Amino acid sequence: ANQALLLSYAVNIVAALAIIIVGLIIARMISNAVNRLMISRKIDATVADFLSALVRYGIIAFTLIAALGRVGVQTASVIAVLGAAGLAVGLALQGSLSNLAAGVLLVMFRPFRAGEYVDLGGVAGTVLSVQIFSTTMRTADGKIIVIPNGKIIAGNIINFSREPVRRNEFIIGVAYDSDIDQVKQILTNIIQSEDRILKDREMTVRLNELGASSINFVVRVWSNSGDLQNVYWDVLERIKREFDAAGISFPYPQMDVNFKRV
Amino acid sequence: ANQALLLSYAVNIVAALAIIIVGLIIARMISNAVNRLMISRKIDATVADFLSALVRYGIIAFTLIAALGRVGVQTASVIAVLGAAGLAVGLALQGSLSNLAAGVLLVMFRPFRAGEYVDLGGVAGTVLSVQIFSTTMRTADGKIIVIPNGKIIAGNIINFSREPVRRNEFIIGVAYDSDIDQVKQILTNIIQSEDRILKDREMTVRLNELGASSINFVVRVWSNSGDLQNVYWDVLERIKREFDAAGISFPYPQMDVNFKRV
Amino acid sequence: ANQALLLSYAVNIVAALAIIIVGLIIARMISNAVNRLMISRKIDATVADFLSALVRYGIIAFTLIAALGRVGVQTASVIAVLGAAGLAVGLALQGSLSNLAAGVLLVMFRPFRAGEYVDLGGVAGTVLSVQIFSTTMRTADGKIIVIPNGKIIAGNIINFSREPVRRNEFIIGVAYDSDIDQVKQILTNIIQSEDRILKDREMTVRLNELGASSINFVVRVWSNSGDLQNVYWDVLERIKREFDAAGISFPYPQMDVNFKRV
Amino acid sequence: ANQALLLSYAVNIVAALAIIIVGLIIARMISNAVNRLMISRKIDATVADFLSALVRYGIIAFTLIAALGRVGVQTASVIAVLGAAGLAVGLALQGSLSNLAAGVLLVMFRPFRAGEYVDLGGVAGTVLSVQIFSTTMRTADGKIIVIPNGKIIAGNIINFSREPVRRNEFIIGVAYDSDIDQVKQILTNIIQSEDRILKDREMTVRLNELGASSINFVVRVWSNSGDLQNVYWDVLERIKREFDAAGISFPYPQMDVNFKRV
Amino acid sequence: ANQALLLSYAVNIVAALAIIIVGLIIARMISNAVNRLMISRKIDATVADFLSALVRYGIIAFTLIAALGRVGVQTASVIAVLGAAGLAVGLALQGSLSNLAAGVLLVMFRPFRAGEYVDLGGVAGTVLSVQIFSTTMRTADGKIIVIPNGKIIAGNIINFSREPVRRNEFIIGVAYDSDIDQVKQILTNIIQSEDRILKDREMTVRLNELGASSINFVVRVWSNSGDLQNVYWDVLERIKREFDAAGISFPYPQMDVNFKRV
Amino acid sequence: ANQALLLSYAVNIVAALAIIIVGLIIARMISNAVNRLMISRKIDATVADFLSALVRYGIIAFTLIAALGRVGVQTASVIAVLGAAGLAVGLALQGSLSNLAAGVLLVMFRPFRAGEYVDLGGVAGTVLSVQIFSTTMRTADGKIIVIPNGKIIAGNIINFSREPVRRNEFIIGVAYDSDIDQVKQILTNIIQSEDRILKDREMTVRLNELGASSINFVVRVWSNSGDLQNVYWDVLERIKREFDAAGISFPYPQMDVNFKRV
Amino acid sequence: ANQALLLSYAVNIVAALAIIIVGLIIARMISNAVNRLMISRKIDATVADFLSALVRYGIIAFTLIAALGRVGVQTASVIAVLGAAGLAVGLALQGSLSNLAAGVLLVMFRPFRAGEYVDLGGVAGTVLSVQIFSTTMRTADGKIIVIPNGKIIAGNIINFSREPVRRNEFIIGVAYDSDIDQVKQILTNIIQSEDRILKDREMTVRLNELGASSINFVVRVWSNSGDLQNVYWDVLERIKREFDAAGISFPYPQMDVNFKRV
Repeated sequence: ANQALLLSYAVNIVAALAIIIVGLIIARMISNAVNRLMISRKIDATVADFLSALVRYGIIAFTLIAALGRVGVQTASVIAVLGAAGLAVGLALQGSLSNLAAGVLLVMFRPFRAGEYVDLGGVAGTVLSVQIFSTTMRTADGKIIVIPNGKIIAGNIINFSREPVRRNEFIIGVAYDSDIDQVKQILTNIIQSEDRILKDREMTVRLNELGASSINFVVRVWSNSGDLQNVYWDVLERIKREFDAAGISFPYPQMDVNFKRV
Repeated sequence: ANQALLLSYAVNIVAALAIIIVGLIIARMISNAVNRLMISRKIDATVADFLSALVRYGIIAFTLIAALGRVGVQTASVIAVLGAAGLAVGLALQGSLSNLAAGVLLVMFRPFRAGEYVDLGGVAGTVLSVQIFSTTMRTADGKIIVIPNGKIIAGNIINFSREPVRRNEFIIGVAYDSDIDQVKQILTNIIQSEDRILKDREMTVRLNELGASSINFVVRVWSNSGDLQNVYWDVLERIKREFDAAGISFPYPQMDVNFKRV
Repeated sequence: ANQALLLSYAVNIVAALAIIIVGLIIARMISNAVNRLMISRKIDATVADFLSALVRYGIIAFTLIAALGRVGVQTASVIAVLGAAGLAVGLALQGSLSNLAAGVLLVMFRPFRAGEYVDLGGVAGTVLSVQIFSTTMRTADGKIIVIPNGKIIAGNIINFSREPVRRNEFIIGVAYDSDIDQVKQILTNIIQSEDRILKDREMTVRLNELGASSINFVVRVWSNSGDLQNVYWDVLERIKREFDAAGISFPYPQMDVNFKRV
Repeated sequence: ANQALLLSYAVNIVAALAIIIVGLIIARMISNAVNRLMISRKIDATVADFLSALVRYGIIAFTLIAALGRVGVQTASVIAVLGAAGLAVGLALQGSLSNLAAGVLLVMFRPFRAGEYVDLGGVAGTVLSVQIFSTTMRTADGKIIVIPNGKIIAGNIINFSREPVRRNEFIIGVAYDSDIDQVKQILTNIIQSEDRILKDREMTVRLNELGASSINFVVRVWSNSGDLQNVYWDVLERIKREFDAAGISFPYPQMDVNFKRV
Repeated sequence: ANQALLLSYAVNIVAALAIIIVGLIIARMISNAVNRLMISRKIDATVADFLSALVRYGIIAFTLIAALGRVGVQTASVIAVLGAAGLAVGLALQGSLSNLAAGVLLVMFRPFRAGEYVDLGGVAGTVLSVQIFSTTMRTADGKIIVIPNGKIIAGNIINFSREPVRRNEFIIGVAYDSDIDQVKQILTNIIQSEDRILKDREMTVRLNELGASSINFVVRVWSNSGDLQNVYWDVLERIKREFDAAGISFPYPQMDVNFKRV
Repeated sequence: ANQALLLSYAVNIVAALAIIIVGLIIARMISNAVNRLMISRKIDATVADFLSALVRYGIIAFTLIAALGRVGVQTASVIAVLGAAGLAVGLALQGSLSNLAAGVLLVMFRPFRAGEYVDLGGVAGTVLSVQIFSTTMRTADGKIIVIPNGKIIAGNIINFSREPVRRNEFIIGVAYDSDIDQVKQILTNIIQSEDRILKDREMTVRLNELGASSINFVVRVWSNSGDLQNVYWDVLERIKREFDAAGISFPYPQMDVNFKRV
Repeated sequence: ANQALLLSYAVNIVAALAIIIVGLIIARMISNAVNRLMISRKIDATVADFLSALVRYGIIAFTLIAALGRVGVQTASVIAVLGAAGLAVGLALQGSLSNLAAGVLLVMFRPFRAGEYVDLGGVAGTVLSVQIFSTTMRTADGKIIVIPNGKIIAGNIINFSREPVRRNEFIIGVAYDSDIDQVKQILTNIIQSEDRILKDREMTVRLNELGASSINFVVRVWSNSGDLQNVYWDVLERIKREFDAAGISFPYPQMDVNFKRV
């Protein structure tokens, strides 16, 4: 009998569907325009994508509110349900968002770059790449370590490769009866005859400690980062050979034994 | 007397029940359509299920609000009660949601896969499977370790099997009076005569440390991941045999005893 | 004089009491129906009880709002007071809810079951039962340890009994002058003559380490979980007896003493 | 002149005071009735008191809202001020509420009871009582330790007294030249001649470890909880006496000294 | 021209000032009355002060809302601004509130009192006083330690002075060739001849451990708390003197040296 | 044509600017008056500044709401935007606010003062000043340590300088064959002949431990805080000299060597 | 037919676009004016930028609300969507905001400055610069460490370079038979003959400890920060030379061996 009400309900459903379609199209267009505008301003691609996604989902939320109000759902109900859904999605994506922001910061400020040897909170290796959510490094023995970006930015970043010049330290323990001046001059000759040691830097050769069984000399010399390990090995071998040749003894653990027979 | 009011109450209850039924049916249909649409777009099954569940429960919330408003419950009351119930359910399911998102991320980005040996925050073993809420690994001695996914993604992932080539390290301590060149050449011959050691990689044989009782040589060689342990064992046995044959002594702990009798 | 107002107040109080009674009855009936429906769908009893309790308390909240509005208390006041009470109850029951959800997950996914020996975050023992809020285990020496379920699911679960086959490891230190081939062949004969050692598994007998006073051999063999400890004991005793018979010496801590008398 | 307004203000103040008095009386009566109802249902006294306090304070909040609305204070203002006050009180009482819930759980599920020796997160002692907010234990040396209930339920509970039977473990180190069979048979005779050792339980006597200076035998026997320490002491003394009588030597730390005079 | 509007604005300002004054006076009076009522009910002074401060500030908030509404500021604006200010003050005072509640609990339940020696989470000393926010203790060497109350109640409280009787433990290591019965009887005579040792308590004198160089005897005796240290010192001195007199040797670290000359 | 609307818009903008100016002036005046009132009540300057800033910013918020409502911005929009801005500022200033409150508490209660030597959570030094956000101390070797105030109040405060009298402890290890009475009397004479040791305090000289190589005596004496280190040094030197004079031997690490030649 | 409605919709869209443009322009102008005003008041540039960004985004939010209300979107919907977007952005930028505030505090209060050697929570090095989100330091061996500002301000800051004068400490262990007065006078002569040691500061030379094998003397002297290490090295070398010349012996680890042959 009352055919007007059924027609009104049908036209309301059709209007809601039309609103949904038009709103989705408008959201896509506006989000794409905003993304292109942000990219043209040299803003980072990840940040632009995040902001454009926010814009698109906001416009879609407006469209959903309008359509559901058309089919009789109140604005407060739609807002509450969308808020609950967004809270659930945000709880699911909180860690991913933290890692995403951290990766953006890592790429932007470059505390380390690919190819550099770093120590990221107890693990050390050569950086391979900083991905969207985590950074991959390869250790000296060939292991692959994947570290989330947020964990990296939250802690200390120790970069071994950033400075072109680094320092070697030698701790040489010789017998107490060794001549101090002879040890000093032999070590000084060894480090002066080495061309890869920078002569304009610190060249410390000092007696450092009176140990339990030996007197320890400290040698601190600087070299280019690509020569540090080779310099250490060569200087150590030369120290061994020249101390053996000069009679300077590397002492075994000492022990004064007071003999008492009962 | 006033039979109109009772009939109105009955028809309101019937209308509420009809709204509940129709809303449940519509929620099921729309959730299934959205799930099929997301699956057809190659979106992950778990993500599609989560989003479809959100859509279905949102439509059910709309239906409940409508029906309870029909039976006289105000919209604000329904929103508050549904919010309290959803907050309780979310508190119950927070950890499960975190593990679910972490497992989705693990499957999507594949920091490790089944069959690879990994170290996940202090526990090492072969990955068996990444399940919905946790990952199962079997240790080298046969234990089964179950680790929640969120704990895995929150920490470092060390992958032992990702790189096809890995490095062995040998620390050999010989007596101080040993000839350095003889030790170097014997170790070099041992590592050159081994076919499983990659000759195009690093083949370091250097004197590394002047220890308390011995001078330590470091040997670093690379091999395919499937040959690393066998290479280590064979090279160690050959080092022992050839050092015994050549007279190079592995020294016991040394002690210089200064004898004093009172 | 104005007897109408007092009668109106009395009838409002009576209406509020009737609303309270009817709402309690309806809440009980609907909660029971929902619980039976969820149980008939093979849903877990604990989850069904939790959801039915939520439904019942929501209906009771609706009834309280209606009755208090009848006696003149505003809807916002009732919502705020019920929210404060629910927040207090939720603060009291947060840990219990976490443990309840964790126990449901433990029973559903079964990382361990009753009778299995597990290590749950530093404590090891045989699982007795997973209760509603905590899991009880008995240690090897007879202690009873009660661990909350949330603590269990939040950490690593190491299961000793899940795999039917497990591995034994032997570290045997022999004197440096021992013949490597003789040690290898004696250990190989010992592990081949043992029937409980699985011959289709790994049977590693290798020289593993050049220690301070001894050379260490590693023996890794597999056995059924019920034979692991007995195999370890029998193999160790046989190793001792056969090394004593063959003259292979287990060395005491060594010390090279360089005697110097002043 | 306008005496009507002053009379209206006075009557509003009087009405507010009457509302306050009546609401306090009604809150007390309803809270007491609810408390008696919950007690008659065998519900725990602490839970009943907590819920009755919530009911009473909710009714008092309703009364305050009504009275302050009578004297012209808006409902939103009263709700906001009461919410701020309740938030402050809840911040003050959060830890006490956590301890109260934990104590209720401890009394309800009884992981330990008064008189039992337990280890509660690193501290061990005999439980004296579980109070409303904390549990008191007395250590073996007479100290009194007070532990909050929430800390107890949040961690592992190790109960030493729950099982009627517990296990002793003996690690006996004998000289390498000792006869294995003689040691095994002497230990077996010692543990068989002890009546307090349960013969239907495990009676392990095995060689367990090849130590640096001794070979270690493990003896594991079970006894009633009240006899464990006495059994340990008696068995240890018998082991000492019988090993001395049989010539089995408990070895001092060994040292192979290779004498070299320069 | 329009002098009515200016007069209305002036009278609104005057009305707001009058409301402010009257509300402050009423808040003071009601807060004082509530404080006196709570004190007369034997409620703790600190709790009464806290609750009275809450009441006074709530009444002041009502007065501010009324006055600012008089001068045209909307109720929602006043509520939001007061909420922001209260949130800032609460953030500033959160730790102080926690310490205040903890101090109230400490005074109420008295886990320790002034003059008792306690160990509060790793620091031990004699309690001087429990103040409003922290507790002061003096260590054995005279240091003053101030510990916040919340930190105290959140952790274990070890009370050394609560029990009137405490236990001493002696670990005496004697040579392996010592007669067990003679050692036991000498220690038993020493502890029986001491009057300050409670003879109705445990008087354990047992062989406890077969150490590396000595056999260890455990002596556990009880005494009044004021005699524990003196008993320990006297018993130790008597043990030394009587073991010296009886020939029982306290052994130096032992070493079996196997002499080998190459 | 319609010049009335443009004039209305201009007059609304002018009214908004006038409201902004008048509100800023009123906020400044009222904040200054409140600050002077709080200062005149001897309230701490920092607390008065904080509260006056809150008052001023609240009045400015009221003014902004009024002006933006004048130019057509709704009250809810202004409240939401100001809330977002305040939340951002509060997130930025949370740690600073915590440190500010902690510094106020430190100055008010004075657990330490400038010039006193304290240990603040593992770092020890002389307090220089308590600033607004952090406290500066100078260590014994001249380092400057800056510690945030919140970290200081959250942890234990150990004050070395608060008590005028402190205790020294001496642990003297003598040979086992030393006469106990002679050692006791020599130490007693040393501590009695020292005038800076308080004779009305504890003067403990007891045998404390039977060590591995020596018997340890404990000496505990009290002195004024300014004499503690000098007393320790003088007493130690006197102990050395008098033990050397009396023949009491400070023993070297002992070792019983059981010689066995194979 | 109804061309009025379409024209109205078009004019509403045009009005919304005009509102957007005008609001963006006004936001830029007002934000720039506020930024210039804050800069002219000597306020920090970073704080001014943060506050100006807040002002600009608030005005943009007002403009968006107005325009979307023009095109029919309700104010509550716009507020909710903008709140969700702002919450997401704040979650992304929380750590960056914390680091920004911490860097502002570091620059403002200057606990350390560029060129000073500091220890920031376990890592020590020379400060290079305090950037917007992190601080860069170079270690003594040339490594580069990047530390987030929030981590720096949350922990202790140890400044090695702030004080112009610092203290050296020498622990010299000599043989027990050494003359105490001779050692004291030799050390005193060494430290008096050193010109870089401040004679107006502490010059402690005392016997500090009776060690296991030696008696330890403590020497504490002060010097300018630029001379500390050189003074330490020179004084140590002089101590060695003069003790060798005077016959004072640096003792090897001592051992009293009680010889027993069985």
